Amino acid sequence: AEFRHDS
Amino acid sequence: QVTLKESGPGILKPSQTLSLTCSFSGFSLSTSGMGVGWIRQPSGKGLEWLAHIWWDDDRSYNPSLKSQLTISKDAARNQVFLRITSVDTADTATYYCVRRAHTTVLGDWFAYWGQGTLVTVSAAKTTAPSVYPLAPVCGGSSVTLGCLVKGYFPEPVTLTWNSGSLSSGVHTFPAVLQSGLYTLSSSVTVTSSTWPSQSITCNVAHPASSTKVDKKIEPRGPT
Amino acid sequence: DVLMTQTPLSLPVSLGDQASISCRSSQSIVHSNGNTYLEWYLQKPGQSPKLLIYKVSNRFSGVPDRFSGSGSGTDFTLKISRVEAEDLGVYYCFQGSHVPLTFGAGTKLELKRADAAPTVSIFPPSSEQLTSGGASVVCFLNNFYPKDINVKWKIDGSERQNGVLNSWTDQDSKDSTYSMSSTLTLTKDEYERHNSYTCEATHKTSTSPIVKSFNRNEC
Repeated sequence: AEFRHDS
Repeated sequence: QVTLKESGPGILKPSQTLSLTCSFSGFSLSTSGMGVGWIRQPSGKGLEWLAHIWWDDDRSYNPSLKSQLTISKDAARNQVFLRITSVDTADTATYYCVRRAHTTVLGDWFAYWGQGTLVTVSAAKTTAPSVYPLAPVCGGSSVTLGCLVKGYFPEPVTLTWNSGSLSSGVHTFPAVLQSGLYTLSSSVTVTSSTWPSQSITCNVAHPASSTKVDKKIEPRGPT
Repeated sequence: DVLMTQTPLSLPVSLGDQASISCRSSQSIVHSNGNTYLEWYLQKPGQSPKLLIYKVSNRFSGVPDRFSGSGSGTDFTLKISRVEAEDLGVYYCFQGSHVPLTFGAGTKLELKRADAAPTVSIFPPSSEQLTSGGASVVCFLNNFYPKDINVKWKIDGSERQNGVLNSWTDQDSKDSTYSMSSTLTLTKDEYERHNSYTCEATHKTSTSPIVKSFNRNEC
């Protein structure tokens, strides 16, 4: 899965 | 100012559990958007990401190492921890603690790195090296001599030529493993009129075994 | 895993030259939020990596404008417009969009200098080692350039592939050359059962190997 980043 | 400082056990044996600590200042892991994590690097090799832990307890792991890794924190004490079970020799590496945020404002990148803590995973016992003179074959403006330092643990050894007075024309090679012990060599090159007429000695120390050896290089002969 | 592939892995350059390193990802590094978390780091010996470029093409604070990053999706490039000695070291691209976070293998930016043939010296086992039951034969291949080199041991004329340990210096701070040490370790029994010992160096400065040998029985 994606690593955590806002937006 | 942001600082991160890793600590670990220094040396542990294969199959044991590695317990790393990261202590930081200049920021707080209770801040929304903040995270702190671990990356490692075996000597002479690349960088491998291990894990990251977020302000809100969301933990992210390298899936290949999931069975061995546990990341945790203590936000109040400005610490993060990494536990690696069942270490083996391939876990020998420098372990870096790094900050990374998940918001643009707090810095979504690895800008801040600790200086790293070296962890050596070995079963080896303290072992003094043998020191051997490398004299040229029987028999042209220059001559090359050497010193072989074989079978020691832990690192390091120090090696000079003539107590440091012979500095030019010296190459000391990085240590390498032969099975579980290290071996190192050094060469010195001088004009042919210097040796054997003038004394050349390799000075080798292995502090961990209190070894200090001065080995004069003697020319080979017919007997 | 998103594999980050850097080309070349070693890049010799002269001071003042332009340098360019390719980084390709096995899938797109564009995150769902629209950002591309492609970073470049430089690591110097004895030091932690330092951030140079983030989001493909933004310079980190204090990074000189001779550094730039470009590209999109899966295809990225780091460029240095005029290489300085301070830029020498190992460059890593990195993707932060997908778990696991992954770095490229590292590209070593090294200094060009004139070709130099290795000086090769061979050393029989010492009296001291022989007394203890071992027999190491050492070969130094010193002060050569370029760095690519191979060593081959022969015993009684035939290649000996086993029992060899090698060590390589980093590029020399003073003369920009490289050196290598190779050791063939035998038992004293094996050393005493054969006679001709040969170290052969292969390097671009010669079409044939440099050969150093000795005969045990004559030592």
